[PDB]
This record gives sequence, C-alpha cells and structure tokens, in this order.
Amino acid sequence: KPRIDMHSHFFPRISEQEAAKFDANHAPWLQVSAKGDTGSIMMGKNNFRPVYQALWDPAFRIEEMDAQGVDVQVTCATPVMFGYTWEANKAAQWAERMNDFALEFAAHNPQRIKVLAQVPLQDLDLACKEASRAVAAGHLGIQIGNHLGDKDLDDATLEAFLTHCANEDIPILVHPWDMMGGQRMKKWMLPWLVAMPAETQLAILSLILSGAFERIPKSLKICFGHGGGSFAFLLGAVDNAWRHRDIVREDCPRPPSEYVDRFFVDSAVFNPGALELLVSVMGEDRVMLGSDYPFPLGEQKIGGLVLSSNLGESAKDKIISGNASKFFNIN
Amino acid sequence: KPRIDMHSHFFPRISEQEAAKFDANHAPWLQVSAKGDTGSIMMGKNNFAPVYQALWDPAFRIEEMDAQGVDVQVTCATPVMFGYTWEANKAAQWAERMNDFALEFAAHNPQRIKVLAQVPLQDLDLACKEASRAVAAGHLGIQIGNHLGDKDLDDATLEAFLTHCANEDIPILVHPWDMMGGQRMKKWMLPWLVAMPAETQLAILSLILSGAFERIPKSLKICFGHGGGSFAFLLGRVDNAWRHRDIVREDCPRPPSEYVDRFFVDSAVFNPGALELLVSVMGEDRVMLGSDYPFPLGEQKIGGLVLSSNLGESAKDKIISGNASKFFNIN
Ligand SMILES: [Mg+2]
Ligand SMILES: [Zn+2]
Ligand SMILES: [Zn+2]
Repeated sequence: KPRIDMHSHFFPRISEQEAAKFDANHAPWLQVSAKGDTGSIMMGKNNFRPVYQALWDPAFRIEEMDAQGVDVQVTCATPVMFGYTWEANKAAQWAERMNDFALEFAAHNPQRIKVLAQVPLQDLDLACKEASRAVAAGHLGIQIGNHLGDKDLDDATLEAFLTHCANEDIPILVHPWDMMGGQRMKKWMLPWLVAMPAETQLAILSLILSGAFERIPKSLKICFGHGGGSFAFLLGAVDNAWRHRDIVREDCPRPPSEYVDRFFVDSAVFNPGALELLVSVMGEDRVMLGSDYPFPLGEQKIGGLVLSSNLGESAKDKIISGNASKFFNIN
Repeated sequence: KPRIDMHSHFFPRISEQEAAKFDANHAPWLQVSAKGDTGSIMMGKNNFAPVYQALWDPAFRIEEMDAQGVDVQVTCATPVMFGYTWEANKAAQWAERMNDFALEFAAHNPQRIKVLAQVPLQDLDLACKEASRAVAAGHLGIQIGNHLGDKDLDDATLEAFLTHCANEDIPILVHPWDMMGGQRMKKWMLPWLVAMPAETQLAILSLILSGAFERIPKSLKICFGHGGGSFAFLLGRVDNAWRHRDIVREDCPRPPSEYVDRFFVDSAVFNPGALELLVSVMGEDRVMLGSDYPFPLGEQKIGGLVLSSNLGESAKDKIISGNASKFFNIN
C-alpha cells in the first residue's frame, strides 16, 4: 500500500563551466548558495529560477518525503533541461548526461526514488535509442514536452516516437512546456495559468482528433501532466463540435470522449470539484496522484486534495497508489 | 415561464457595393443566391463563410424562436464585422452602419428581438460615443471582443472604456475572438476548441489579476461568453498561485475566486458536470442562458442542458430567464 507521487522534478549539480561546453547561453546549470539550502537555476550568467535544496539533494528530499508520508516518488527533468531547440547530436549527448545524473540521484535510494528519462525529441532516431538505453539502465519511463515548435503530438515524428515506446513497453509522461501566448501574457504568471492548461488540452486533442490513437498500439502507456489541463472540462464542447461539424470528424472515427480509455492524467487540479469532474471523465483507474514537487506551486500537503475529495475510498486508493504502481511497474 | 437566450448572432443584408465603399477587400458583406434558403458571407471577392438562413432574415428566426421555447433573443455582431484592425474613423463609420442595421433587424419585432451594439474599440473616444449613441437608439448593451485585431488585451484604455459603460449603465458582453496559437491548431477547429476557451479565461483573469475590479465601479454589468471558457475549472489553480506566489498578488489584493461577484458568464458548456461546476463557482445568480444560435456549434436544443440538469428550481429560472431580465433590463 505505498503512497506514490508520480509527478516531480529534479535538477542536477551542473557547473557553469560544464554547461558552457554545451551552450554558453542556453544550457542550464545550478548555482548553490554559500550555506547550501537554496540556489538558482542559471542560463549563461543569467538567473533563471530560484530553487531549494530538495530539487538537487536526494538525502534532503527523502527527509521531506518522510514528512509528507510519501513512500515512492517518480521524478524527472525540470523542463528547462529538455534542449529541444539544440543541434541534434549535442542534444543527444546532453540527454545522456542528464539521464546519468538522474540515475545518480535515484541511487541514493532506488527503492523510494524512481526516475524518468529525457530524450532528444528533435531527432527521431536518436530519441528512440536514448529511450531504450535509459530504460534498460533503470529509468521507469520517459518524460517529454507536449510539442516541438509548431509540431504537436499529431505530427508524424512524434506519433512515431510514441509508437516506438508502445512497442517497447516504455511508459510516457507528457509535460507542458514552452508555452504559446507570445507577447500578451507576461505578468501574474498568466502563461502558467492560461497557456499551460491549454497546451496540455491541445496535446491530448491532437492525438484524439488526428486519429493517432487508431494507429498507435493499445499497449501505449501515456500520462498527461497537470490534470490534462482544461481537457476534462472542455470535453463537452469537443464532442458537440465532432457531432455537428464534418472537418472535426474527418480523421477521428469515434466520438472524442471515448478515447479516455487510451491515456492517463495526474491529479494536480487544486480543487475538489475539479478533481471530481476529472475522475468522472477519466475513470478512477486513469488518474494518478502527482504533486509537482518541489516547486513553489506544487501541492503543499501531498495527496491532501485527493483525501479531502468526496471520491469513493477505492478510488482514493487507486489514485494514491494503485494506478501508478501498475503504470510505472513499481513493485 | 419566460425563456431568454442572451447569446446569439446576426449578419446584415449588406451588398457587395456597400461594403466596397468602406473596404472592397476587408469589409464583409452578404451574398444570397436567388432561392433565399442558403446564402454566404464574403470578405471581398473570396468566400469567407457559408451561412444559415437565420443569421440574416428575422422572420425565419422568429419561426425558429417559436420552435424551441425562446420568447426573447438577444443578438449581436458576428465577430467578422468588428473591424478592430481598421483605421479609427472608418471603423467608427462602419460600426455606425452595422449598429443601425442591427436595429433594423430587430425592427421586425423589438419585443422579441433585442440587439447589442459593436464599437470602434481601437479608439477610446469614438468607442464611448458609439456605445452611448447606440444605447439611446434602442440597443440593450454592447458586445466587445476580448481582444483587438491581433492585440495585447489588458490596458488602461479598455479599463477606461469599461468605467464609462458602468457609469452610463450599459451592459457589456465580452466575446472571445481571434486565436493565439498562430501557426499551430490548423485543423479540426482546434482554434475554437482550445484557443477560444483560453482567450476568454485570459480576458477574465487579466481583469482580476490586474486589480482592474478594484477601480471599476461595482455598477459594471459584464458577461463572458461560452461559460467563461476554462475559467471555472482552472480557478483552483489560479487561487493556488495567488496564495503561493508574490508576483501573482502584486496588483490583486484579494484571492481571485473572490471576484466572481463582479461578473457573469453564459451557460454554453455542453455538458452536465461542467454546468454544475460552473454554477458551483459562479452562483445561480451569475450564469445566464446563451446558445450561440444560429451557428452550427450552437446549442441544438436551446436551454436543453440547463433544464435537464439537477440544479434547483429557482436556479433553473434565474439561468433561463431571471438573470438576463435583470442584466439587460428586459420585461
Ligand atoms: Mg507543419
Ligand atoms: Zn511538472
Ligand atoms: Zn458567439
């Protein structure tokens, strides 16, 4: 009966000089403060984001998992580490380094800390090879971003990557990143509050409305971060549009709502009413507890929303433990 | 029991020659064949959008307004005719003609057909003037886009406009508009399924998080089309960000969910569970029935979702009739 948190991030102890070998301007590295409890992710000499010790220190993180009652945590790259815009070979070298750091991180306690790998998604062949290598080395799966430039998950290269993972039984976490919006939402974390949930919805609907689920084998295990964004709530509008407009029907032979049996979401929706709607749509078997630890906005009391919701008790057990154990093959 | 549909659209019987004298390539106009059961919207010479014989032709619309149960319908400009792109004075002239066209459309039966006006929002002074003129001419309020051609949608200019309307007791309908994802979302009406609900959420949160509601008189009567987009579902996440991040509180002194009393939304969410959540969040007094008639993706059975819901009887009557009666002053 382990409590499993399946959505968390880490960041490796990369030096500025090491990151500079890759890209002096866009390779992230970690600056740690003099007393070592806090620090910053950096890009070149630029500050990118304030972080604290649990992000990079596995001993310290374990102490916090104990205090939250978390038995097993699955953790993966912070998305700034993805490097999807880099030259493909350099990005492949980088993913392999990051993936080794991840394994070093988990080696502190591989029974309680599990890792997912990143891949150089901009090159299909290298991405597939790294997926297979990383999992063979001990990763439980892969986390990828939800798009590559103007390429959404319906794109043939991404669908091909997902098919490779399906065929090799490699679970996938899709994480929103590099949000759309452009110039008009700089303040008040609007990209996180508006663009992020729409990115995730868009990734899900791209697979659905392109007919990708008809082509990708049922063995694919794929989870979308952050509750599937606004997917669950806007699904009604999607089924209606499918029903009453031909161009929505063109590549998708069944009503969109039925494809919920082909994917998973985590539970980070920050409201009991929202979570009850999510589970209504997805089913209790397809929602997994995820917290976004250890980021500032990443659930204070992990599992707290799920326990306080009016969901049935067996649903609560599935979401907290059952579904993730099966999805990531955690014994 | 009355039945008021406050979300619908019309397009005037403009000719090719009239539109050309504004802009022969950018001023939309209506082409009806010979047998007047079909018709089509043109942008110049090219075809913009095929269209139903109810968008124009009020007599037909009344027949369809009797077919369901719609006693009164509020109708307003198709977004195509906004001209927010155009030069200010030419847009001022254009909104004038469109608004007069509107009254002439409602002239068929002013008791059952009410109109809202459009304004030249790219110029504050001209916008206020047309808002005032159009209302004194019989318009029940104003429809604006959440946006402005291809624009950044939060500033003091439009805050200025909202205050004018509140002090003149002119109701406002905010209507989602030209999408954000640029070169993405080319297929399956993804712009309407993803970007539009996100645009509406963005309009709402930009008001809230800018602290605009702290300086706009409480007399403001404002409503957001299509359920407020994904606002209701994602409000948990927005409250979480406000509570845990300094930059989200910079200009907004109360939690964001506190401001639901400063605005209204329509009920167009096409799903029972989504409607219940929307109602839980906004209150029975702040949701109004709207159908998006006569567009293909409008509600098939106008009011069907609300009526077949498990909401209170008082709730059903406010949503279906009471709230709009008060909002638009309709008897
Ligand atoms: Mg392309
Ligand atoms: Zn995350
Ligand atoms: Zn509309």
